[PDB]
Amino acid sequence: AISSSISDILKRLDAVEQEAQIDRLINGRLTSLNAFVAQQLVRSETAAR
Amino acid sequence: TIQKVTVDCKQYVCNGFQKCEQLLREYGQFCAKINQALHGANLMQDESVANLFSDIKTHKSQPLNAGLNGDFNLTLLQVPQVSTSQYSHRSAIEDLLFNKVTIADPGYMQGYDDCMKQGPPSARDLICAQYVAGYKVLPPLYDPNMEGAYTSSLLGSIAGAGWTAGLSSFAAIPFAQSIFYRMNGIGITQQVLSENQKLIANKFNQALGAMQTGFTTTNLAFSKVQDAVNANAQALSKLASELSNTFGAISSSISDILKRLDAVEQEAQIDRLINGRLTSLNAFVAQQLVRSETAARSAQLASDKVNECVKSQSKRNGFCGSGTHIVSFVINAPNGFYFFHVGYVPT
Amino acid sequence: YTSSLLGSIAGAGWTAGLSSFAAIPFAQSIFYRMNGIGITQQVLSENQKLIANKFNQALGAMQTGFTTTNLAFSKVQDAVNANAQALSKLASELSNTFGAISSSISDILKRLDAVEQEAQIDRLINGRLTSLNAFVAQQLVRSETAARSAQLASDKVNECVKSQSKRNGFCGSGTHIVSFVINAPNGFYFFHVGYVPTNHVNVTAAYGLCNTDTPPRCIAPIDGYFVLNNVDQWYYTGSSFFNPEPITMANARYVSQDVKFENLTNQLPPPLLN
Amino acid sequence: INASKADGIIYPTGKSYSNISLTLQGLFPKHGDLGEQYIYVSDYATKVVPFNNGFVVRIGAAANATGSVIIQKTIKKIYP
Amino acid sequence: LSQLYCSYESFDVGSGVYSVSSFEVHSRGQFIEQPNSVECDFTKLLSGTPPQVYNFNRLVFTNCNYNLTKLLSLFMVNEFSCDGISPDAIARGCYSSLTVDYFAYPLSMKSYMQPGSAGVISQYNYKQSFANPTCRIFATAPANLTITKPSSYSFISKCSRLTGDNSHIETPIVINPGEYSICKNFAPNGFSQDGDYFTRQLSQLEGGGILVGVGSVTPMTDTLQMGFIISVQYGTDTNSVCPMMDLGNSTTITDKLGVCVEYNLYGVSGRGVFINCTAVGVKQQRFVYDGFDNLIGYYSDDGNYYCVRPCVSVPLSVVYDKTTNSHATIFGSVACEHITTMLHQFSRTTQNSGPLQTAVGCVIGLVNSSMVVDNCQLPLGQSLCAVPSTTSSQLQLATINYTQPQLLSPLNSSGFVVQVPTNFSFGITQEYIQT
Ligand SMILES: *[C@@H]1O[C@H](CO)[C@@H](O[C@@H]2O[C@H](CO)[C@@H](O)[C@H](O)[C@H]2NC(C)=O)[C@H](O)[C@H]1NC(C)=O
Ligand SMILES: *[C@@H]1O[C@H](CO)[C@@H](O[C@@H]2O[C@H](CO)[C@@H](O)[C@H](O)[C@H]2NC(C)=O)[C@H](O)[C@H]1NC(C)=O
Ligand SMILES: *[C@@H]1O[C@H](CO)[C@@H](O)[C@H](O)[C@H]1NC(C)=O
Ligand SMILES: *[C@@H]1O[C@H](CO)[C@@H](O)[C@H](O)[C@H]1NC(C)=O
Ligand SMILES: *[C@@H]1O[C@H](CO)[C@@H](O)[C@H](O)[C@H]1NC(C)=O
Ligand SMILES: *[C@@H]1O[C@H](CO)[C@@H](O)[C@H](O)[C@H]1NC(C)=O
Ligand SMILES: *[C@@H]1O[C@H](CO)[C@@H](O)[C@H](O)[C@H]1NC(C)=O
Ligand SMILES: *[C@@H]1O[C@H](CO)[C@@H](O)[C@H](O)[C@H]1NC(C)=O
Ligand SMILES: *[C@@H]1O[C@H](CO)[C@@H](O)[C@H](O)[C@H]1NC(C)=O
Repeated sequence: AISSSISDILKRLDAVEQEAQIDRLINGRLTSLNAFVAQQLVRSETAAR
Repeated sequence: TIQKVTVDCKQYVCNGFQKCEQLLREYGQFCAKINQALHGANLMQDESVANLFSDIKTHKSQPLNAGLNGDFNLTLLQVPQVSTSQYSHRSAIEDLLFNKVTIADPGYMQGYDDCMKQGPPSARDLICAQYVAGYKVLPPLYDPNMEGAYTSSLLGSIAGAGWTAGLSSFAAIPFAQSIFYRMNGIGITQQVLSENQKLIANKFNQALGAMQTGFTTTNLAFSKVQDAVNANAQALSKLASELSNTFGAISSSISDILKRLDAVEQEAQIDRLINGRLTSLNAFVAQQLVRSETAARSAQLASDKVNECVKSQSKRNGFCGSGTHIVSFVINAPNGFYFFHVGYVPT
Repeated sequence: YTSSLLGSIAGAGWTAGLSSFAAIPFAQSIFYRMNGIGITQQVLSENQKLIANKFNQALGAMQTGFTTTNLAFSKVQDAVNANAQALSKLASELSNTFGAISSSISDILKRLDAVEQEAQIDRLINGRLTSLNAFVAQQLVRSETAARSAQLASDKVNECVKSQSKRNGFCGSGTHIVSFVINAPNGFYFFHVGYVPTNHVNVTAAYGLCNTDTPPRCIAPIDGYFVLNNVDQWYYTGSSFFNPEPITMANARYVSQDVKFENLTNQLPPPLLN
Repeated sequence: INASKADGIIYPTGKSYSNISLTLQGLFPKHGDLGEQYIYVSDYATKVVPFNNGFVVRIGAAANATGSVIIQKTIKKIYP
Repeated sequence: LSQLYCSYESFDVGSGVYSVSSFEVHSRGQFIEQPNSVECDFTKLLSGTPPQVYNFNRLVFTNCNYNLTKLLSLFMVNEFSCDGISPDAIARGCYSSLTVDYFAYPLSMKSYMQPGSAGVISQYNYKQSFANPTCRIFATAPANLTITKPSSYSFISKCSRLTGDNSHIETPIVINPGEYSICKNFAPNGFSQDGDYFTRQLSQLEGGGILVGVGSVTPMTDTLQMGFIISVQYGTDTNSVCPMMDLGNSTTITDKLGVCVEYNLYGVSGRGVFINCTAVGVKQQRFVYDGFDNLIGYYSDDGNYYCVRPCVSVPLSVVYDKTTNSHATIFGSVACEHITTMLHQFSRTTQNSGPLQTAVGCVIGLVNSSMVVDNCQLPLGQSLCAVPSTTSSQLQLATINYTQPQLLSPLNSSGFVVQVPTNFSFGITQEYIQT
């Protein structure tokens, strides 16, 4: 996206372009959160053993 | 074990539509790789199960009475009489354990027809959803009868006397005498055993009579059984629910995209769904591999536990329960083994 | 490192193990490991050459297990294939277009203009970073698993190769005698030698024997059974091989009175005479 | 307003659901809101209220009861 | 076997039991229920003088059919810009509602009504909303029609509130997308002169409202030009706005229960299986959805409620034996009757190794022999296996056998009986541990 700040995207763009650029950040953050959860689960199983 | 699941990758990603299918090929041998990884995981699971049941196999046994051996009541640990709740090899306590756990029936024989005939019942069913989404639950290597036979042959194992090696001879020593020897070796003299024979047997029967009461989520092990069941269900839920993620497209339905848009816009919107579904399938495969590795290591641990606590008496503390170990029993549980460690608890 | 283990010297049997170093030859160590599983010295002396021949017969056929029909060899090849699979997944992912016109940055710079070029290169960049993250995560998991397995391999060397194991199933099936470890691709390969009995015989055994005296003295067998044979004479046999021998204090220990013990008045064994 | 009774909820248009729960956004009243009460009189036509998102009316809560006008009988609903 | 060589993609595949990709599903069925809908009313648009841009006329169409081609061929399109839909999909689709904003607009200004524009049209006259699938059209009306021309083109150039004690503070008032300007009431039918700074600027109840009408007497072109803002909605109603069509007779579902059929029921389009069930949900709403907005029910005109099961694919597996080049097919969790009726299977299954019912589902290519095995290499689940035939290369359906343990009888005498070995051998267990 043009930036990683939603405030900048809301500054510089219009409705459709804003929506696409916010969707980029949304999807990226969801994928990274999924990765974080998976690695936490692995680490916690290891720590229990 | 874990539930064995395979995915029809092409049907899962493209849901039948042809434009998606031709667009799917710009990503390498993705569906083939998904299929091969799942196949390898299931193959390793089957080999693990075969090795486990070959390791816990008994080669010599002795007859046991039906209700009382000496003064010990082993009714709950034995396959019942003509009652025979459609397994004929599952014991009474195993029946109770399997009746206290809620498991969705996968319908390994006619589940497709059941899912088409039923209709309404079990809204958001995961077993029925496997035919819409395009994943398949595979049946276990052995049916419950043969696993029940394996774990029921263990109650009458012989293994040789307690003061000897343990896999060279076979001493046909009755159950009561074996228990009394196991108590003699923890520091209880023969005079005490002779004096307190019936008291000891009554306390043992008191202990066995109350192991039904531990089939609650307040108990740790039963809650772990249900946790494993829930993890099995959770994998299928996360697989089936990801098909409604739009990944930033107008819809998550390829029919709607083909309905509302033109060629280039259609192609871009379909690429969105394709990429998202491939990433989610890769994640599913990775977690299934991790879970299967863990389950194989835990199967090795279960074999070790059988050989140390069930077939023999343990001198380690805390390995076969809390206290001074006497004798352990193992039954079949959903996705693994369930143990009953009998220990000497002084007061 | 692994070849130095064959001639390794530790404390003798019947001792602690890491305090002293006993220069006991290999054959004597084998016969002690056999004596401690329930085979008396008389049987070992009689069956010396037979035992050596059977050991040389078992040790001469371990090469025939180097096939994928064998579990352990198949697991070696599985580890090799996993190593190759990581590299193949890493290298094949560079042809993923990730929804761009091509997988080649040269083609994208060839066919498009500035903004479209930047969008397509962004596609390729994002895809490659996600795949690299996945590769790193799976390498971390595999390496942690391999470190735990290396700890297990060290445990197995210490229990099965440098010593005889009394646990059942830790060093293979049967009664453990001796184990050897060699190097394998990405790990260790063990050869566990176990005692596998055949042709058992039914005999009548006694829990113990007792004389008829003021408070009676009673005996129980040591690592064996009090067996009859094949006004009745009792003999001692090892638990791992049938050979009736006279009952002495070398194979009997004094125990307390029991009601399932035999009551002997004739041909009393030497431990039960006053 | 009691959300546990689904007080003043506008049903989804063009579709229906059976035997399931789900979250859903839209225009709803606030739980525990008391609102303004009007009795059918005086002074109502002089007061101008903003409409911002609309409003929901509860009609005939006191019907089949005993009461009287505020400016003795059985109460009835009077359709604002 | 080709589905295997192509689902794992090589000539050389080892022995095993593999899942493979199924075959396509047929869409031949059509269950269509359409009301006898009235025609949509394109008469206020097709007659009279179109308004200006700030006084646009809004048309909402529901529960009717449109002859769009008859309307498309009247006008002369110059520019369109669609977002979330296309004109062809608009011309071929069914919707809950159709919303039209139409007005008179000059072609020279069609960039001032573009997303992100900075002029006075998006500030004070008309801002397009993008909450729904929408599309812009600029078109020219031919003179011979019933549509007449305004005196000129006009717009709002300044809408502002003067606040403060001396009214010395000038603050603009701007419109939200899809709404009208407060300054519309100064000159509803258009400004009469360029620069019509109104003389009194009606004093409102929170300050003084100011309008300027530099929206000129901008000369009317030789041909009238108009702007159209189209928007469509899905799933918001029980009825639909559908194109004029003649679809023959497919109105019955009485004797097509259980087959995968396509459907067009009051606009909603899809495919699935219809099964007569007990009426749930609200009959007035005519559709029952799930939490993900998927149709799983339908109240028919005949009076019956049908569950809408998506038509599914039968799972299929291939047992492969590489040494003897023999193979068999498992239809997992499917009874052989449903297989004998159904299709969506490959060419060689136009078809004594026929449909055999197992505990894992119907199989083709296995001969039932009631044999047993102990170690087998092609397990099928539920203690079933597939054994390569040594002689007929057909795979056989065997079972894994549980060998019983030998019993040693305890004695009735004083002691006990023990089995002591008389020979022995030296076994060797091999173990690999990765480090
Ligand atoms: C809001 O509605 C709920 C449901 O009618 C009320 O809760 C019930 O109250 C009755 C009487 O006290 C109980 O018998 C029920 O068991 C309650 N149901 C539940 C599920 O809580 C609640 O009283 C109302 N709340 C207010 C603030 O009046
Ligand atoms: C939709 O509109 C078109 C155009 O008005 C109609 O097409 C006409 O159909 C009649 C049938 O009697 C022909 O005689 C005309 O020549 C056609 N005109 C053109 C330009 O093709 C069509 O009939 C309308 N459809 C409906 C059912 O309303
Ligand atoms: C043995 O236990 C069962 C239930 O576990 C009981 O029904 C039976 O009466 C018991 N037997 C005796 C002899 O008490
Ligand atoms: C046991 O019996 C056999 C067979 O007669 C005999 O050869 C052997 O000497 C006996 N064992 C003794 C006497 O210890
Ligand atoms: C041995 O003698 C005692 C009596 O002192 C008796 O209790 C016991 O049963 C006898 N044992 C056997 C097995 O003969
Ligand atoms: C409604 O759903 C519940 C589970 O949430 C289920 O137990 C119940 O049987 C369902 N009722 C009907 C009529 O299907
Ligand atoms: C009605 O609206 C017009 C403009 O649309 C406005 O000029 C007029 O003042 C309004 N009516 C009254 C009574 O104010
Ligand atoms: C296979 O053949 C045996 C022969 O008696 C028959 O009993 C059985 O029903 C057949 N089918 C299966 C699935 O075993
Ligand atoms: C030795 O063992 C073999 C088989 O392992 C058997 O055939 C033979 O009879 C045994 N010899 C004796 C003396 O028992």
